[PDB]
Amino acid sequence: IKELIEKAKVAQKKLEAYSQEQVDVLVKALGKVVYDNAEMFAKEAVEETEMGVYEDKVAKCHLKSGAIWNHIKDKKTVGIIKEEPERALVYVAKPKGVVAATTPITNPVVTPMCNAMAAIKGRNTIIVAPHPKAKKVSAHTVELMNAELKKLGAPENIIQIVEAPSREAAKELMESADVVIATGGAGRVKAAYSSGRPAYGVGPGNSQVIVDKGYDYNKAAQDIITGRKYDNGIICSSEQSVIAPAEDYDKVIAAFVENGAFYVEDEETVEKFRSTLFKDGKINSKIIGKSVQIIADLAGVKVPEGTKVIVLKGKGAGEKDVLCKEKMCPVLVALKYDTFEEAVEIAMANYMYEGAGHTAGIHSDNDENIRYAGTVLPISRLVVNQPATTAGGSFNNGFNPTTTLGCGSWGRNSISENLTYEHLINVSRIGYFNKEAKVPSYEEIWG
Amino acid sequence: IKELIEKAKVAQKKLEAYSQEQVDVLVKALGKVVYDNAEMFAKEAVEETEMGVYEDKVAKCHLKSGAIWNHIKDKKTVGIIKEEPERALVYVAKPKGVVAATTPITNPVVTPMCNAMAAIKGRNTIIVAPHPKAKKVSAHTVELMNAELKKLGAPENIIQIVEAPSREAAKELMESADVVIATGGAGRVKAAYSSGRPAYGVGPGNSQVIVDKGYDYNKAAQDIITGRKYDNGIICSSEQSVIAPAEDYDKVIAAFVENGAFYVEDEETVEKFRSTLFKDGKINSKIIGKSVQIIADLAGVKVPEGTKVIVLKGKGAGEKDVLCKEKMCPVLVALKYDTFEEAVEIAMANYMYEGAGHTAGIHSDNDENIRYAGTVLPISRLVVNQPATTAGGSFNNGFNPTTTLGCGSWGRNSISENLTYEHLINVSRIGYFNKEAKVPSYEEIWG
Repeated sequence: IKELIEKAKVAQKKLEAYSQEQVDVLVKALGKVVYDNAEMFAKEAVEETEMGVYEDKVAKCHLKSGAIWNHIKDKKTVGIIKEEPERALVYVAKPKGVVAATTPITNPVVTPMCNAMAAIKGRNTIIVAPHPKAKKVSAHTVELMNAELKKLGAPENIIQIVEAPSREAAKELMESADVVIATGGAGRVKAAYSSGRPAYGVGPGNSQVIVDKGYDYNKAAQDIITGRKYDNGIICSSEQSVIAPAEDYDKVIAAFVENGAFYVEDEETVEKFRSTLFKDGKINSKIIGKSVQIIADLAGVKVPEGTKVIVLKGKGAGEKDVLCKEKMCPVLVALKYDTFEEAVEIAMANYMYEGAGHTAGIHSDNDENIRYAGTVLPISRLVVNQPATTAGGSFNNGFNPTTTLGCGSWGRNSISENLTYEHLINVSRIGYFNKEAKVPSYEEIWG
Repeated sequence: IKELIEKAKVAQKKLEAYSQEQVDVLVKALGKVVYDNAEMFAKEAVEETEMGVYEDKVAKCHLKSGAIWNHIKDKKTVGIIKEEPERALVYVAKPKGVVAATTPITNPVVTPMCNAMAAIKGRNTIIVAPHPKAKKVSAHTVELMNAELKKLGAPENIIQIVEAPSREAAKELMESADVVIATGGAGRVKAAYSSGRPAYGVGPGNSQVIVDKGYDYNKAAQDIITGRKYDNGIICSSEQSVIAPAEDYDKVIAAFVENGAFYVEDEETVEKFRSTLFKDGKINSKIIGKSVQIIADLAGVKVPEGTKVIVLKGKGAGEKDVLCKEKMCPVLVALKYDTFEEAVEIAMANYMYEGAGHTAGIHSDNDENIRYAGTVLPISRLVVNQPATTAGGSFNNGFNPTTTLGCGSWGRNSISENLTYEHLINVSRIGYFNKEAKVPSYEEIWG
């Protein structure tokens, strides 16, 4: 670990002499090699991690690589980046140093790519600590990235990976680095914020979805199903619930069935799924990232072939049903509401159960209802009229492309936004003297 | 501690219902009570902490309270605060929760005021843990602030203070709160970033000052002396060195003497001061925040009455002289340089010795030299043509008013900027669907 840190600081000092253009050449090639090898990385990730969908991981590598590069290709991250004469200020971008990045099992390819691109964009180095059950495919990602960096003449060891990620080695890695990124479970995030260094983490996901009255239920069903079933639902922003109005409940369910959902209303059968997804109040690890049919066979319930998601009628909001917790599988819980205010209250109770601070989804044409939900819900991202999995960035919304979605103070994170290059640089200020400025008097200040 | 945390959360939920106007009425009164009681607070702080200057602390309470309120009086921090239709984004400001603030001995009055104003501005509550040698005057500041809050009908216990700050109690306080502010020694800051919660801290100061060739050495001397002597030099941004050109060295020294400096060139006499300021490689606590005459008497060197600062010819740059470390007393170390590039290298070596990430000063008419020093020096603030103590805010510069000056990754802090209301709020995003947006093709992205 001490060797990795020193090799990283030697590389960071050489990388600090790079201009904006030389840094941008490295960052682009990092994302392009993930785009060009999307099919291989996806096949390896599905086999090693034993979760997800091959076709969705290919689209994940194609999307995440292009979306992140297209967003940061023109951003100024080296030296003087911004002038503000109205405040007599000049902004200077400076690297933070060595980045310690712990990557998850759900996104073992794009997360090392995303963190490395954002770190090197600001002239930083990075040491990747992969998830144990995904260390092979994450190392292969780092390998091919370093192969492209070598052909461009980059300083050696700007990206390194821990082949033997011992628990004490990760603790020492986060304490020795200058800034920490923790993308994974809450235990990994809490360790990042206990290392004595500035850290960036994530929180547990549990995307609550409200379908407002009068909205196109067919379009809402297509978006929710696309997000819930994506990569077998292991994305932290994936749809977890369907909070539908009681007066149009059967209409909303009919739209879900029309678009490939299997709806279950009987008390039993629903219990057959509930007892299979959750054992002792915690998610069953054997169904994490598994297909609909695997969950169906384990539950002992016949589910038609071609089904995309399973919708379960919930007993109640919050702790009245364990199905209201996060489900890393293509299963949704359905709940009824009378008023839109009660719909927000339902989503609020599920966030207090689990997932507060992350992402919500809403499908509505009432801008007053959309603004009211975003005002009171403890969330960092409200996704409107689109799949909730676009919270990490799409070419059709304004969220910054990323793989590390910070969840604010609710999720015990430093930021309540998507992780970008900007959180890995120190922005300094040159403050000139504004002799023309006037000092306000007592009346001007306290009047 | 558990009782304090729970009472703070109950108050925070009540304060969360406040509109922008109701919060602003509370924030303004918190600063006004420090302004209106400046003379009393300053007298108590000097007597209890046994450091600083009475008249300088009076001016500190007048400036800090008015400048902080004047900066945040019209800032939107509640609910929807910003529209950005070009990205189809709506920004929502939400509180972080309970703030745990540890306040220093150097600024025992303005720091509880500054942190409380920034926290309540964003509908947060705050628990103050004062420095043991300043707990009485810090508690009196909280008392009078709470007295003004009671008259305005504010919810009870939005500001609390620990009267018995145990070491384990301070640890539990930071771990239990939602966000931590640590303004003090590096030991307090390291504990803040070791609590498992998002933390905001400071780093050790050591403001290096470059006097550029051809500048008005008289004005440069007046500004540097003003900053070095303010509050007997306990401000973390106070001038620490005089990096002067060798070709005009005697001219610069004469300008300092003309404006009240006592310059010492005799190595034996410099050693009498050096052996008094530093004992075993560390600063002598008995001279921290003490006057020139107290330091002179302890050093056994006659210094004329009316002397404002002491200037000592240093043995060399960096570790070649302990006088290049942080000196919390009205004493400056003087160093020569040939080229401006060498002057920056000298300041660089002093920052690697101590103080990297904080503040620098420069007095120059050459904008290229100003921009070069800000581009390479490991600093968060470059103060140009004004006393370096204006780094924490001034009506003639663009630095945000504060008492907590973050030092970035160098000082092991989360931000390289002054602490404001904005670092204590979660900024969420409502992301609408931009159906009219175009998806770039492979050529558009990687071309």
